[PDB]
This record gives sequence, C-alpha cells and structure tokens, in this order.
Amino acid sequence: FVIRGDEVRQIAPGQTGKIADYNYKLPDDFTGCVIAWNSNNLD
Amino acid sequence: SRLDKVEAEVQIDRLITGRLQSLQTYVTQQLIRAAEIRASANLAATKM
Repeated sequence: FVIRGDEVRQIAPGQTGKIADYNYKLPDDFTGCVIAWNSNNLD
Repeated sequence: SRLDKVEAEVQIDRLITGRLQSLQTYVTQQLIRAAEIRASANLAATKM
C-alpha cells in the first residue's frame, strides 16, 4: 500500500492513529518485517 | 489504563515476580515451623 509520511511511525504493534484505528492494524505477536520508502518522485 | 500495553506488561512482570517470591518466602517459613511443631508433637506423644 501507500501511506503518507505522517503515518510512517504508526506502523508498529499497539500503535494508535487514523490508519491504526480505522484502516490497518498490527497484532502484538506480529512476526514479520516492515519496509517503506519514499516515492514522491514517482507519484 | 494510563500507559501503552507493552510498557504495562513490562510493569506487570515486576508485580508478578515480587508477589511470587513473597509467597515462596511464606511457604518456606511455614515448612520450617511445621518441622518444629511435628518434632515437638512426637516428643509429646512419647512423653504421654
């Protein structure tokens, strides 16, 4: 997916926030990896 | 209530550990005093 820079910190277990509240949330026992990078020069 | 869930879990671990080892201390003290009383009781039975 694509998110704004404001929500970048929001991707972590137990975090609140607009995306966390109503769009996308992580479990506490999430066993995985998170990768994100800027794409302003393309979008 | 007043903290993040993970930090609260870290906090609760402390209470868990403290109360658990305190219970262990009470149990050990009970064991020792039980040894005392049972030895004394058998002594009393022999006396009687």
